[PDB]
Amino acid sequence: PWLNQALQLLYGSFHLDSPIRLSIIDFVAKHNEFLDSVRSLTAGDILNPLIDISYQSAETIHNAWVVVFPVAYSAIESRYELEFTRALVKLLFKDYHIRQQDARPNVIKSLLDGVGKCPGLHLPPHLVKYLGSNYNAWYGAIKLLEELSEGQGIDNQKISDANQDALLEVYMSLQEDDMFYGTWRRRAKYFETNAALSYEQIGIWDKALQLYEAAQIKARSGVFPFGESEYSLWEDHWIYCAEKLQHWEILTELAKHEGFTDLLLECGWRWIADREPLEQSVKTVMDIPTPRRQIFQTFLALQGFSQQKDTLQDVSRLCDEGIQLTLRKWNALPQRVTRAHIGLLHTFQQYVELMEASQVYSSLVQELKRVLQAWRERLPNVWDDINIWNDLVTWRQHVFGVINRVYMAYRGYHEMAWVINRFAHVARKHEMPEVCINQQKAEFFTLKGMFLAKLNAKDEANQAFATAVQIPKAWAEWGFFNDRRFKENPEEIFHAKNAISCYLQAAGLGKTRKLLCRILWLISLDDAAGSLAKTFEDHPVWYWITFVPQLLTSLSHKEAKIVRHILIQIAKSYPQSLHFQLRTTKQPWQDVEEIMGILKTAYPLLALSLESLVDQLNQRFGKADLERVSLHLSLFHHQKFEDIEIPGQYLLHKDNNNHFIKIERFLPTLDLVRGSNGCYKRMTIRGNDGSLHPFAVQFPAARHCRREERIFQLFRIFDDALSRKVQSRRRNISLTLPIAVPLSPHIRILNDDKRYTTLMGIYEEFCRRKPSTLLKDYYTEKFSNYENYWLFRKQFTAQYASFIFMTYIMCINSRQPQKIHINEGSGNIWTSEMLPTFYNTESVPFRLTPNIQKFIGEAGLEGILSVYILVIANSLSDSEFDMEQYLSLFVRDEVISWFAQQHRASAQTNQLREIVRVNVELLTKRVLQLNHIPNSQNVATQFVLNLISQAVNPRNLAYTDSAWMAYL
Amino acid sequence: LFKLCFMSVSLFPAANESVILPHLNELILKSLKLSTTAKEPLVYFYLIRTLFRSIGGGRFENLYKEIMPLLQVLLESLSKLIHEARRPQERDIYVELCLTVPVRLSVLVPHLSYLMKPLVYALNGSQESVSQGLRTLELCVDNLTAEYFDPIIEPVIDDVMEALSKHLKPLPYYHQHSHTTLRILGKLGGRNRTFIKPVDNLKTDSELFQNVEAMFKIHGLPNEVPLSITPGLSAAFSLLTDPRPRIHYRINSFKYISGIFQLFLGATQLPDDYANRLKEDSQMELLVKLLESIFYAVSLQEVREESKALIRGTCNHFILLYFNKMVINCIFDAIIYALSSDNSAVRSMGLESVQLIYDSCVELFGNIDCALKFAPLNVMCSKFIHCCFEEPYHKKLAGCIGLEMMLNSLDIPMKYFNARQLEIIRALFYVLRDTAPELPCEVTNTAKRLILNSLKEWNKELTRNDVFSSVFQNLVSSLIVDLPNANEIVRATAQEALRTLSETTQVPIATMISPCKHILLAPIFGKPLRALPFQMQIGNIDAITFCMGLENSFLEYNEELNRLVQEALALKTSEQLVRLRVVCIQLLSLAITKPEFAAAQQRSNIRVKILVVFFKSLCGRSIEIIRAAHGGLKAVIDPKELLQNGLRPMLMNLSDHKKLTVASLEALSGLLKLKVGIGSKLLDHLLAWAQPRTLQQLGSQDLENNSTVQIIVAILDVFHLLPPTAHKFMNDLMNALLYLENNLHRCQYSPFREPLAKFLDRFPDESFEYFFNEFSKREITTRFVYFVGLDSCSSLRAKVLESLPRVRGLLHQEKCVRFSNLVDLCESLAASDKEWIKDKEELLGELLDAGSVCLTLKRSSNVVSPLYFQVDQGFETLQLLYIEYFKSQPLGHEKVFNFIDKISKEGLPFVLEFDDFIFNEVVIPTVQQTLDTIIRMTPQVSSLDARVYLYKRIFLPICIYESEMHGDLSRAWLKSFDSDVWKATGPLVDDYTSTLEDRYRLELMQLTALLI
Amino acid sequence: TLINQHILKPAPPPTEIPARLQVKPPQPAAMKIPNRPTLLGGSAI
Repeated sequence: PWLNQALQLLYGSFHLDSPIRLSIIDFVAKHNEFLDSVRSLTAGDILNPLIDISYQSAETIHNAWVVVFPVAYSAIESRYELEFTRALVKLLFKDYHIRQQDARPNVIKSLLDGVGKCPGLHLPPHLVKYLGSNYNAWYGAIKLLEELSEGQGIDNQKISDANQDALLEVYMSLQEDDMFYGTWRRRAKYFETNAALSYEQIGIWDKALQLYEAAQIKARSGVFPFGESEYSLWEDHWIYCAEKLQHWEILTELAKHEGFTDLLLECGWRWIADREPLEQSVKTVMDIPTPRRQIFQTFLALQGFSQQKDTLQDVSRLCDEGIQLTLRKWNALPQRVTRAHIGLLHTFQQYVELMEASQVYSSLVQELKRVLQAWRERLPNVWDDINIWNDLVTWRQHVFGVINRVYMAYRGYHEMAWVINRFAHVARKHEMPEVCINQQKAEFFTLKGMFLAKLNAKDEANQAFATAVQIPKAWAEWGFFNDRRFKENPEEIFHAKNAISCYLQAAGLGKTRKLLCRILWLISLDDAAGSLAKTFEDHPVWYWITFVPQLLTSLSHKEAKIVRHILIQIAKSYPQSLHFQLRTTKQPWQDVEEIMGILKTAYPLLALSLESLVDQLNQRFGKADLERVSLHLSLFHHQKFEDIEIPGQYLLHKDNNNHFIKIERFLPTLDLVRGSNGCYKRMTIRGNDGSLHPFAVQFPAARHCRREERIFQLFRIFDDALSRKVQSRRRNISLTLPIAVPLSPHIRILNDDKRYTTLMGIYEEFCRRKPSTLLKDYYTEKFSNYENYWLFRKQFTAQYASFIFMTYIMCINSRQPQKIHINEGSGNIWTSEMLPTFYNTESVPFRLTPNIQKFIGEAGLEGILSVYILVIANSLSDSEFDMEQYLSLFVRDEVISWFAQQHRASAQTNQLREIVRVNVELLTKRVLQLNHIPNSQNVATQFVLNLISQAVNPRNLAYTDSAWMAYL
Repeated sequence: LFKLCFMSVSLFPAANESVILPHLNELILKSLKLSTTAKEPLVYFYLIRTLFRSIGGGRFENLYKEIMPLLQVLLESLSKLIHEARRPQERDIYVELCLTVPVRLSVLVPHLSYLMKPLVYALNGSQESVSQGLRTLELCVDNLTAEYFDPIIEPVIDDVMEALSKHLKPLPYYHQHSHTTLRILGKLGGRNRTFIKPVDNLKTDSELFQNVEAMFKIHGLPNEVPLSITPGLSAAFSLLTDPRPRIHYRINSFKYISGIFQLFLGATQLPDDYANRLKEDSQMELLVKLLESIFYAVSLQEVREESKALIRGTCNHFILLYFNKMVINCIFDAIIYALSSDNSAVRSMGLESVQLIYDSCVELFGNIDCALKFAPLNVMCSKFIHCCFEEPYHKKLAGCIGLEMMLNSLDIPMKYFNARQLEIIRALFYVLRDTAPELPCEVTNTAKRLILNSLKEWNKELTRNDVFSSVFQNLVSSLIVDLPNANEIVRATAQEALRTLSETTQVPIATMISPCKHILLAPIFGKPLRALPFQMQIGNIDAITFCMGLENSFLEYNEELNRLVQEALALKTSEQLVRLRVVCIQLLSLAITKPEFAAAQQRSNIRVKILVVFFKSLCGRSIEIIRAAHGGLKAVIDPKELLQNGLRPMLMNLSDHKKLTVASLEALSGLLKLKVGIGSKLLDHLLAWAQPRTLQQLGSQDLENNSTVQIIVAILDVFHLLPPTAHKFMNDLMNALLYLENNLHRCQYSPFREPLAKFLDRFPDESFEYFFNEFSKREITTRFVYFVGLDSCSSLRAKVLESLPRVRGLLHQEKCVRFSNLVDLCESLAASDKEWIKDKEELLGELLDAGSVCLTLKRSSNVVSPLYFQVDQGFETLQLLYIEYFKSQPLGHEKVFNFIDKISKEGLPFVLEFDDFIFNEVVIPTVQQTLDTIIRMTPQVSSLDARVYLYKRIFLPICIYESEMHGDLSRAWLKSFDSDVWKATGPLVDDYTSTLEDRYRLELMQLTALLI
Repeated sequence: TLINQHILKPAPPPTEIPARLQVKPPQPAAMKIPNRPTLLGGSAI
């Protein structure tokens, strides 16, 4: 790196001067001689060892260039910056062949990251895109291509449009599409392409391609000028969606005419007979090689070895020199593994099954079955992509094909039928039930039973479900028809007694929570007869333990005999799941002593060791020591009986109870931190794996604490269904609300640590250092090294939409800035004290104050925050009745609290079925309405843009509350 | 030598396998057990590494299923707490034992989990044990299933794929690792990108990243511009602590580091009149990293004269801040790494800096009492106290080393160290608790001795029983509620301290714990048993077997669990299971042996049950469970139908079956400690093994490693403890010995030469009365002179020394004249004590006369070779002990008497023993005396003139050493020399005839040519 | 279980530096969607 000699030339200009500063009678005279007359440091012995250090490490030269070159450029005066820029641009064009460093923090990375630290020079944007992509420092290039775009305007349209094209193929190269599709529709001018871009990042590719062919006919003697770019979007994303939709015969004849790699790609994989036209057409394009083109070169060398045309050894050399090119494309990418790497992780599986099929049909002209099963399991995820799922079926089909052709007690493969059926199932799992359709007796009766269930055929579906049960899901579907019958018939329908005993017949026979939420509500449906209790004793133990705070309330009410029967099951089997919850309730209260007595006879040691942990937390409760005030807990883990699990693990899923982290020891630091409520006492538990788990006991717990556990419980039901789908797991939108286990009627603990500084704590941090753009100022001086700053912002705005959905749906009241916790190392945002009531009280629809709206970026506000709020709703509306099924038993414990709220009594017991059926009908008509309108004329969202346009309106913002802090 | 031995079994999948195979179970476990108590513990881990490398793809390794869960939890518990001793990556030796255990992955490898955190240490920071780390990762991807292996790696899946991605690099990097990693990330297909998540470790401007701004002055920019003077601080820390780069970069890294450090130090505003004042957040973790590299620079040569120069500066600087803040701490966190470091130079500078924070603090204020009210001397107490409660092992070592100097420099006000009495000891019990047994014991050895020596130090002042109200009894009530628990080093020292606590301030130990003894018992009685698993069930007994060792405590109602005990006796985890029953013996053995309690229980059938179960345990399946059970029966000796019932299972094991294991043999030997027909029975027991077709098949196998020999020697051990009758088993037992050596073809040594000797210790008179009769025979008397020379026959040597001259009479009364046997007898007991030789002289010439008789018959060419090596090695043994007599007296005229007595044999006396003994009489007015005696004895011309010539090696080397180390003949004999040889007459040397006499006359000519 | 292949020997294949440039801002920007499979190593200026 010649920046080492460029530093010493720049270091010679340093005036190496003697003052360097930052900005009993005998003893005091001895030191005063030392600390000032011997301190006296000149500038020489700082910079002179810095030379001798920088000759060893190549990172010091990068770290010292970025701090001295903006000091150097700030003395290049006026009338010489244009002379400087052209003399710098000429240097970056001076190829030293490939300017062949291509190594760690090299000259180009350290020169381009030193430009962005000094404002005033504005290097050309297609040179920044070339230097950033070819050598390294992608994020040193997005620092420059966003500085030119945002902020000031460059006062030239042709420098502003060439910047945006240089930006949009940086985002395409790093495979973030949400910033790609949000920069385009911020830019594009037609209406037919702002609709088709947004129907395509959602993922329905039938209304995407129609709005592209209806975009080009707006042109072609249309009056509109349409630009040079936005015409490379029409003719290239017509052919993107037409190969996502798998229309491979239409774009055969299209690529016959132009003639390039698109002809080699579709006609090739969608080779023994047409090898000679394919082989010579490869070698016209095999020069300038890429990781894709070597797979075509290797595979026809493999199916020439199958016919004996090509020797084996050549496939080993062709796989060896091809992998070393795949290595060079991995090394050109950034360090952190993102979605930009997933295209290379599928290349890896091609190369492993290309050196594996080179021995499956080498010893062909009982090993084949092992290879077959390994292959039947080595498949990508169900959410991965419909193209790179299809690029695996093609390969596998070709391979099994040769084996079948050569094998000419059952010799039949029938494995090409498996990879098609596995692909046909994931093709419906994505979207668009047209790609799947073009490729064991009770299931046919269940299909006819569901067909009669769609219409009004009660006896036909009952006879079909009896025909299906006489030959699984139909054992619960017949009662689901009876559940549909009981809601349709009057309040004296007896088929629900034949239904709650029906779903429990196969309840032991994963998704057991979707029927346990239906069971635990119709038992409370005014059962004065109670005949279903005998039906409950006709014939699933884990999956109740999430419903524990609902169960421990129903003991005081009716059905107390059968709800005792399902808590005696749990505490005999899982003692830690229930001991903290039954201790919070302390026969209105007398039957649980038998439950407590069952908890103490069985497992006598576990109930004894657990209460020794509770009372030591109960008695006592910048850094302090646990040794002085809680010395029993330092001596706890010596006398700690067998095992104690870390609390707050049974609230979540992980339904097998095997890998739960147990308590190892307590760290001796009580990191009390002046919080917003006051101060609390954050402890720290060390786990089995070395993972430290900082908890936080809070001393009081107001009367909402037995209600906000039910609010977080509801999104323990949505969050796993949010992770199961395709357009929601592709983007990893975890609702991130925290665990909070209660230990007592007054004391509950919950998981929080350092770097959870709330939004108001940012605000007093700024006034302590003493407008808009305050998040943009705090998070840039904190996050230097722009790779960290760009990733933290992108994870902030992607998590802010998960804050908007839970605030809009099941409407939360005025969110002050001290009620919203933001992580400082990850960006995960969650709210405390979620209290819904569920009508419009006095609100702007959500909080989007312009100290956030500047930090969002006004191009992730279109590409992330507006579509993540949609894609949450687009799954929760249509997973399995998430807006209908679960939401019954989570409002019948709200409306019984509302009657205790507005006065002391409670009424409308027979009408209580109708107060639930109304306030669930609002919550099913608050999710469903902001989903996409099924016609093709709207952009794609158009209601979440309707609400964002309301929440940023300065009329509707200042008209509301004044302690809401609607300026920050 | 272990490298030479373990590579032999890799050379032979053969008979060279079963000889090493049983030893390596001991050689591993005794290398773990020695590494916690050694001076350099790393050689015990180099040993197992050459054991694991020298085998691979081996035979079965079937003895590794039992030591594996204790070898992993030893290695994973000190791969955390080890940070590069000299600088050798000694954490990279623990991983290479952890990853290369030589077993099969199928059943043994499951439970490997322990291997996931050392997996990422091998991939990330290594160089060619990366290839070891990738090899085990490839094995566990394709063999295992995704439903089992995926939940294992979830804590470190996000950390293994950062270290796997540093290996994908092109052909300048390896083609070996970069192609292996691509196969691992492909062979799992969709599980590659199932971990790809939003990141969490965004580095938010850490401590060495801290842009500190020094104001510079440059020529273009006409102002005082600030720049970050830390772009190389990341490369300064990593260069100063590596021995691999050159010294010039390492010295420059210090000038950088001290260059930034002096800018923080001198920037603080000093006081205007500090003498008049005397009469009246992210920096503070950067400075600790800065001041620590200053402390490490002491360990560097040619710069420690400069790094010490400001270490003494900054410790002086940080006390005047607090003495100016009395109207209103990075050195202490920097001291505790100097105390806990490795090199002796940096450790001593930690010890010099803790003095200078006191030796200057006495210089400043003077009054030490007011220099403890608010001084920084008070806060380095609670820094050393608190860091004993730390997680890591090395910070516990700082608070134990820092405290033991803080009690030997603050010695003067010990009244301060009585208000902090309980807070120190509770901090010093805690370091005994959460320290692993496999860590080295230097943190616990300085913690055991510090509780012991301090309570002898600041508790030599308490008066009497009246002042025991609250303060001292709360100290006693702390170290008696920590009596019943596991981790016996906190259980043994709770008794060692409480003994010396009550040694001084002389109070009975039962009366000391008396007002709180009922508080201890109540947990230990409440839950009796069947809870509190087997680590606790040794602790519940241990508080009670100590409590009944008092003068009186709890004379009633221990019988609620005394049943409970007998039945736990009556029925690794197998290690603690035999450790469980070995302590229930000691509780039961102290139940009966103590008086005034056995008469109290004797109304409801208690002692009987104890005795009966103590039996049935005598035939147990272990060895050490019998030894403590043997101690219980030997303590209750101070019934008969139960003795016949006990002898019924004993005689059933003693049946003539030739299948008695060694466990029943030592139990039989323990039985005779507390008729004579078994001697007739046990001789025919061994003779089943002692047929020659069971020993000729042995032939040349080693005897100590063999298993059929251990049954033979354990049979021979029982004869030490026979009935005390005058045993006729003297002749046939020794005839069983001589028969057992000839069929083994093994002379001069055998492992069953030792238990034959302890029998001879029992009968000294019957032994020698057997040996003295058959004394002329050679092959049995050779075993005698080994038995006398053994140190275990202390009673046999007293017999042969008192009855010495009766075997001398054998030599006066023809091929069986065994001169040769008597020489090795007298040599064997002269090596016993060097005091026996000083008085025997008529013995020693009587040996040499009859030896010279034997060298007349042996000098005869009538037969071919009569030179028997018993006779000639008799003389080479006689002569080296005849010199052992000479260096006990100072007389220089006895050595010239050995000469004429050996004239018929060997000419000049034997080399390597006497030519270096004349050379210590040659090398003072006694050197003049020896030359008087030579001219006296030499005119005995009948002394065979090759002895007369032989003084050429004893006369002239005196003078040519005197005339070389002194000037020229500076030091009697000359008056006597000239008397006879220069007045000599005709018959002697003054004639003239060419004979061999002229070889003597050259001793006379070459002496006179030296006198002139 | 499965039996695996092995790496042969240090065999050196170097790449070369081609010449063209591209501007086009759509996601495919070539023949298909991903880019690191369809981008030419290191290009010349």
